[PDB]
Amino acid sequence: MRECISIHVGQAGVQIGNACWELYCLEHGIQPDGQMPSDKTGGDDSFNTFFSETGAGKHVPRAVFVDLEPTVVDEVRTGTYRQLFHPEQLITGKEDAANNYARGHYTIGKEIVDLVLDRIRKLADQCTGLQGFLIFHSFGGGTGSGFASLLMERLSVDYGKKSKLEFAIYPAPQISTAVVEPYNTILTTHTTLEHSDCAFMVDNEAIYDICRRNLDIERPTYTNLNRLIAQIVSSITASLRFDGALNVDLTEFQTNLVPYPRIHFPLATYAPVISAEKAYHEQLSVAEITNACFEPANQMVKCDPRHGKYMACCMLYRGDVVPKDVNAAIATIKTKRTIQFVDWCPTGFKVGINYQPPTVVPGGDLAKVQRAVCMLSNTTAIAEAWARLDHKFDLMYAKRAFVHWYVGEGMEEGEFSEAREDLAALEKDYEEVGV
Amino acid sequence: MRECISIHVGQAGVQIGNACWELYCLEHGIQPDGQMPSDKTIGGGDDSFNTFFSETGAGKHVPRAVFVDLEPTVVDEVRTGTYRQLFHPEQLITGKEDAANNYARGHYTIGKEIVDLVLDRIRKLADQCTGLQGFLIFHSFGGGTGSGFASLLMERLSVDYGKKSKLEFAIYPAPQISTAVVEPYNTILTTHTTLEHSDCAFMVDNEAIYDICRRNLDIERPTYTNLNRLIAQIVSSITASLRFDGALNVDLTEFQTNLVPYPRIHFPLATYAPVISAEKAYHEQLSVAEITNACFEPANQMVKCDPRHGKYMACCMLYRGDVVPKDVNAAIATIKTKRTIQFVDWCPTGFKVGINYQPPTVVPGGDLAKVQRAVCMLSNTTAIAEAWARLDHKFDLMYAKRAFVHWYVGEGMEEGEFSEAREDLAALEKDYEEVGV
Amino acid sequence: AIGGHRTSAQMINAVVGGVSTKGYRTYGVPTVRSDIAAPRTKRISDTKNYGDESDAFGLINPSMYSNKGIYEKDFFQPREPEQIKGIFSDIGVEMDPETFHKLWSVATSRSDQGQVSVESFRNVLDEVQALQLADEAQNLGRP
Amino acid sequence: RAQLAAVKEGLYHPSLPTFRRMDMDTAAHRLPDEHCRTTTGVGPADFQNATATYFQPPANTYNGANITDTGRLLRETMKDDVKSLRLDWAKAKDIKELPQIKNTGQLRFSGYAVRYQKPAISGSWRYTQRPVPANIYSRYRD
Amino acid sequence: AHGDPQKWNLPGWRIEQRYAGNVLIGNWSEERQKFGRGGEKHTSTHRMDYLNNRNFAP
Amino acid sequence: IQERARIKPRQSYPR
Amino acid sequence: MREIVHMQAGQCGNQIGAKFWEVISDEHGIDPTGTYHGDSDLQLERINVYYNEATGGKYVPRAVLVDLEPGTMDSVRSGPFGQIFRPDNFVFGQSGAGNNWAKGHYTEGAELVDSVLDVVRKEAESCDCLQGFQLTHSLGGGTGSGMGTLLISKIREEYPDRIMNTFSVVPSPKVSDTVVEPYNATLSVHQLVENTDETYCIDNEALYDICFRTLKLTTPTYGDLNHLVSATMSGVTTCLRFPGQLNADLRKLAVNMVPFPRLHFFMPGFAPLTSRGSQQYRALTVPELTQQMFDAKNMMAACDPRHGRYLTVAAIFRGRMSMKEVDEQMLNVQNKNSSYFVEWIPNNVKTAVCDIPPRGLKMSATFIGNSTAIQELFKRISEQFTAMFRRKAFLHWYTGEGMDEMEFTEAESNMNDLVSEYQQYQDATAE
Amino acid sequence: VRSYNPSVRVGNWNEDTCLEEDMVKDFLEKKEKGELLIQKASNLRST
Ligand SMILES: Nc1nc2c(ncn2[C@@H]2O[C@H](COP(=O)(O)OP(=O)(O)OP(=O)(O)O)[C@@H](O)[C@H]2O)c(=O)[nH]1
Ligand SMILES: Nc1nc2c(ncn2[C@@H]2O[C@H](COP(=O)(O)OP(=O)(O)OP(=O)(O)O)[C@@H](O)[C@H]2O)c(=O)[nH]1
Ligand SMILES: Nc1nc2c(ncn2[C@@H]2O[C@H](COP(=O)(O)OP(=O)(O)O)[C@@H](O)[C@H]2O)c(=O)[nH]1
Ligand SMILES: [Mg+2]
Ligand SMILES: [Mg+2]
Repeated sequence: MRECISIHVGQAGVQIGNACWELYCLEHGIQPDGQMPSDKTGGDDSFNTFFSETGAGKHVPRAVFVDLEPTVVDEVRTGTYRQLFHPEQLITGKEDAANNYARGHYTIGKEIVDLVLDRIRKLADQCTGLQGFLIFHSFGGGTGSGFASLLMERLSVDYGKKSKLEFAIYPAPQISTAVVEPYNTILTTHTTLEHSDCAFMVDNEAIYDICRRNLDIERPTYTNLNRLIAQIVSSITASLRFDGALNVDLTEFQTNLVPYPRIHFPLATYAPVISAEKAYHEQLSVAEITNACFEPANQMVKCDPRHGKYMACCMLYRGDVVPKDVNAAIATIKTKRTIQFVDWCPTGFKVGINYQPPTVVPGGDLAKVQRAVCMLSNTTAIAEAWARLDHKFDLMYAKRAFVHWYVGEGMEEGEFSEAREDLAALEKDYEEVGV
Repeated sequence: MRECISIHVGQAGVQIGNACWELYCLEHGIQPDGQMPSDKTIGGGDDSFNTFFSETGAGKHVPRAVFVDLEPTVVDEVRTGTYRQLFHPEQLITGKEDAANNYARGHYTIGKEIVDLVLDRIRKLADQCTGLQGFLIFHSFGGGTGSGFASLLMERLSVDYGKKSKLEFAIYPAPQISTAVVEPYNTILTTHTTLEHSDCAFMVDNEAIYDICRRNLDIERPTYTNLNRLIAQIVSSITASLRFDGALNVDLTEFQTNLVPYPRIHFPLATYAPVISAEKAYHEQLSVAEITNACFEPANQMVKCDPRHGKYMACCMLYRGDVVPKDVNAAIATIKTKRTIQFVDWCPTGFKVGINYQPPTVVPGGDLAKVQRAVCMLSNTTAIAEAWARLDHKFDLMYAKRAFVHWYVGEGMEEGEFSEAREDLAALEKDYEEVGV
Repeated sequence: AIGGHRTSAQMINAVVGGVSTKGYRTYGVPTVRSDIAAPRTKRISDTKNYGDESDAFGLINPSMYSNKGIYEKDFFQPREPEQIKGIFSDIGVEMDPETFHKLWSVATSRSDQGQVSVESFRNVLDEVQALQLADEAQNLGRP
Repeated sequence: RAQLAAVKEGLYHPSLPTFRRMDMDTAAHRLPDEHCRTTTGVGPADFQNATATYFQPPANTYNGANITDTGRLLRETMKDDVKSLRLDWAKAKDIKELPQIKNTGQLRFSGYAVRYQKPAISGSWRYTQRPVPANIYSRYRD
Repeated sequence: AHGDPQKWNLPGWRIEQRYAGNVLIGNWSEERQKFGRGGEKHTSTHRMDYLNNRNFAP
Repeated sequence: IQERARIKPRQSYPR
Repeated sequence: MREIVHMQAGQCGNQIGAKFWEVISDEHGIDPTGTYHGDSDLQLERINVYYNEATGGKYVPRAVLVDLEPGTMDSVRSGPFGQIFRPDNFVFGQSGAGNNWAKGHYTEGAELVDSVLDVVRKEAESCDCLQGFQLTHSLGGGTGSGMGTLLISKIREEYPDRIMNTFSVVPSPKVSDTVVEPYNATLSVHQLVENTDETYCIDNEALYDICFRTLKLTTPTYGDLNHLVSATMSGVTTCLRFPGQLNADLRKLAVNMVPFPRLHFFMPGFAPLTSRGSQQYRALTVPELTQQMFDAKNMMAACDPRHGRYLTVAAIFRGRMSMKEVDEQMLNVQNKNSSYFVEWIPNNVKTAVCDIPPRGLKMSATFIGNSTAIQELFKRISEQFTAMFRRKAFLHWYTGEGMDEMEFTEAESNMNDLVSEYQQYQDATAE
Repeated sequence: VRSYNPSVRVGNWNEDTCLEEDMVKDFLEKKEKGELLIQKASNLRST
């Protein structure tokens, strides 16, 4: 019954979705040529959230890989998963947006946005019980800033009431690749804040820190990080496909974490994250893995929750977990005084539990853990993370650096200041609600 | 004896005949070569073989059916299928070229070279017969062999035999669904002929059987095979009293004298219940009252005309299985005290009940569940005028511009027969309006 | 080049039909501690759920096996062969040692590492009786 | 394979699709010869063996049987005249469920009461939810 | 597409330097494969909707 | 699965 | 046993006839030797529709191979499925028409017409029922355009009761490919409107557009152009030779498509059409097949169908499918695009479902559309004709082979009458 | 409206049980005095 369509925008989105769909094929038991392995195929039907079935047992994914450079989509089309994805869902352009929000939103977007919207419409007509859209983009620059926001506009004008969860790779306070990245992040959050539903923030430096503290990896590249967000999204939408205790839908998932329409930016962490060597000398019980999700040195976004208050928390337990020590852990978390919950939210724990144990990637880095917790926090500690990029925007736009590219592109100058005023209003909203 | 001869004309007729004779062979225990099992046939009784089949002397049981179509594909499918040794291999009469949904081609050009052969075969079947109750003509109104050749065959049968029960099972077009363009022309032309040359005429509707299959049988994507299953079930429910013993047996003569108030109103409404399937079939009780309510539900009508917008004339209720007249009259009392069903004022008592002991036989490779109780509605209603008037609207829209008339002109009949047929159906409207008021 | 030509998107390798991480190791402790030792005398403390106790069905609506004693331990304790013979002779099954040894051999073929508990012997005794009655209904009619 | 109208004669179904194969059929636009809701691959004997008794219901049952004086007299008189009569323990051909024990013919035990539950129901502990004949058919097949 | 003056700027009906099949420039994703002839066996509806029901005691 | 105790019918007035 | 006699006239006619006789050879299952390497009896149940019988089980096609010069005839003899044709059915001329309607219809074509009609009459009297004659030819040429129309007129005079259907390659709006295309198009349409029962009017530019957009295919070439034509040709006569559900032959089709005798110019379409990478992912469903037929991109006639009406429509489905699904889909397409349909014909879409689709495919369909948008082709050809005729260019060979300008003028006038007759129902009302 | 088994004490169960008791009394009378058709046929087959 349950379906959800995944749209992957940008190079980061396509790579993170490659690592996502590898884990999904591993979890549901689907070969790269779409067939069930060793003709086993008792009556497992837990792939409908992510796989169709055309006629010959050929389970295609419900994914639209979009991009404007041919490079990473061509890597997908020549790689080991070339026999899984649909070739007209693997949509690519010819000229890359090149870290330019203006070029990715006004020049190259409105040439391919019609085709990708038509493909999303075809997938929506193919499915019958659609729950929402999981959009795996990155703030970054170029396609993930302009084309993703264009997708939000041209998707919310058509669908509407469908949930539109938005995974975004938020730029770190100090580690950042692009230089025009503060410009692109401000210009994409200003245009996605109104049309989005629930925008989950994930940060590369915090994933680097958790991979260096935990695991055993001294040299973590993007492969391990993207596998970690793959585990994140699997722990998110395990309840759609697997049964058990309290199950969260897209609508139950999204109407609990969003108090006000302005504040829709939660944080996603996952804290059994230890490898086999460390997992051998521990027992991973529900109470202490729940306590591990609230540590400042365990988060997947570089902002400590000490300087803020928790609005809402979603506890997504997975595996051999009972709702008794879940109650004990949540009560002792609430009675621990270091965590400060906001005063207008006495009850703030949306708990869902799934029976399916997490699947391990062969040749990976995580271990075969019995349990999993996905912590979806909504602290006001992201206010300083927004304010630091407002500071970057003010410093860059004070002397009008890097604005002549946006001026030469078909874009008007003043909506830089309009977006800056919108972000100032958003930070003022955070400061107003957090008291 | 009460033998009946089936005449399946047209592709729809011969496919419905395939389903109907499968149902008959299965419910009388005849293998698909005319032979009994020869080890479980020691049990006597059930004088039904003598009614619908016939001896070949030794042990083979050939049916009393004539399969005619002007094109030899579906009849050749019958001749090369599993029911090949069952039929006498000259009652599967076929022509050389079809009428190609043309009433003129079926009634003037191609029919008058094979109609002598088909009456020769009908004559030999009737001479084999002893006490012929009548003919059962299975055809579609859509056009061609099922319209022109069927109408001329019924003309010749009414001229030759006379005073015999010529029951019709005709496939009527839907209000919106049709598989042809000159189908309104063919329907008007065949109804003009079949109005005055036939007794009681049931008209099934493909869209209505689609609605039944999509609602009750939960078949979202049904086929003509399943439609023929349901139509064959209706035919078996009609003819079960001529075959199996029952508490109250209603044959064709009682049937016509109870359902036909005036000689031009021989157009009843067919409905079969229960039509629920397997999984949602054995969680219920299947009571006589609830199956009677299922028949009297307007959505269960298998014609696509609402009986609420009209008035009933006479309902013939054919129950099958372990059904008792006790709760049959209880259910009839509940229907009569229910005010939604309106009967006409000049018919105070309007129910003809026929109870047969034999339950319906479930067909393997079928969609109907094995129930112990069933009932067939054969009510006569003034609501068929809506379907006739829709047909006249389509005919007027097409005939205003004189489209497709040149085939009919060049293959026989002139342009005046269209006007004559339209006037005949308008008179039928006017008469139905009088009988309703 | 000195190295290969892997473009580092080929590091995503794990597909079904390869490596097959089915039976490696499952880190962590289960909720029902069915792997560690079971207490003959449980502590006053130490709420650990060692595989003893039951569900709410077994506590609210207990079998009268569980009433007045005998819990599931006494049915899957490994047991002695002469002890099982004495138990079932006291019940009054009345089999000779040839049939008892045949049933014991079948039971120890079904159950690994010898053992054969009283529940396993009862199950194989049910299988044999059902086979005999099915053979009687096979070679005879329907009375 | 075979549609339910030819094989299903009881309320119980050992191979129920559980609400999800029906969407596969409707989304793949399957005709009612490949649909799971209408067609299965169970078989006619498995529907008969889907009961959990290994006994036979007596068609129409003696309704009172305990509340009438006739019930008490037929309890009292033929109490000692029915022990010689046997029970109807299904069909050995039809049951493809009992384990294969080779000898089965010269080994006899005298004093035992036949348990009402099926021995496969009773021995569900050795195959590691409450065991039902749906689980039994899904385990002793495919 | 009848007239449609963009069809001379769609990748069909354009002059283009055609590289080899292993170069990712044009329609390589389709020109690296072949057309399909999947042989699923078919019969008529009468030969497998009307079947010989063996035994079938009524 | 193992069988429970019988339902005692409370024979109050015997004969 | 309703026989169809194939006639392929001209270079394009022969080159599409060879592909057709390959397609319906490996549809029934027939090696290029001539025997039967098949599996089912439904294949060699109705082989007599297109094939005769020889001594050793060889199946000779019931076709004739008409051209005024050996050439493409020997090419299709030398290629695969070229040794299957009977050598007697290989009539060829001496000089060639030189893409001239005058040389094809009056001077050089007329001498070979005796031999072609002798061969055709022999093949016709070798039949038993003889439903029809089908002809593939080359409007814009000289052998298919003129001598093909001679064959049409002579066989219509000989048998004025059977089906006479012409498949026809009409001129394209763009491209070019021949300068005397307006003359050879007008002077052939002038007899196609009167002496044929239905004309299909396939277009090379439309087949190019189909190959580029729907099938990718890069460089399609004439073989892939001919193969879609052959697929449509095998689709339109499916029910004659393969049994199944509700059927329709060519007489049934003609009655349900043409309301008036001078309205038999169709727009064909074959619409299971997957790309080379979407053959394993496209779920063949009846709604998607209906969408691919009724999409304007899949018309094999280059005229845009939504600039007009859809006077009558045929379905011709093949494969096991639900009749409720077919009828709801083709009622739904009418209720959606009710603007592109004439109001005075209620439900002008015929459905006809056969059981056996082409081999290697599970479901298929063959669109046939009698539409008011076919007047665009005649209007454009008339514009080109009058542009060439107001200064009498390229007319001296037509005059010198023996032809007056009055039949040029009356051909243009008759084409304008056909244009006005289609324009009458282009925007007609009801009441 | 709905009908149950006569073992269920909902409707006409008292005199349904009385009628079943009378039929069972008659059946046991024929069983004890040996006019049952089953016993006659079995004696015929045995002798
Ligand atoms: N987690 C994760 N982040 C990535 C990955 N690849 C790129 N990024 C982030 O994406 C940011 C830049 O956006 P890109 O994805 O590289 O660019 P784009 O979205 O394709 O848009 P263009 O710049 O126009 O090509 C970088 O700062 C990275 O932090 C990846 O594989 N995993
Ligand atoms: N109920 C039902 N109707 C059918 C079936 N087959 C065909 N029809 C009806 O037949 C009509 C089509 O015209 P046909 O009856 O096939 O015409 P024909 O009898 O073959 O005569 P010709 O047109 O000359 O070939 C449709 O409107 C269908 O409703 C069937 O199997 N069941
Ligand atoms: N579709 C298709 N068209 C062709 C083929 N060969 C030639 N043509 C067309 O036929 C036209 C010329 O007709 P022509 O061969 O001179 O006719 P002929 O003189 O009677 O042989 C050109 O416009 C071509 O587009 C072919 O193999 N396939
Ligand atoms: Mg990029
Ligand atoms: Mg026909």
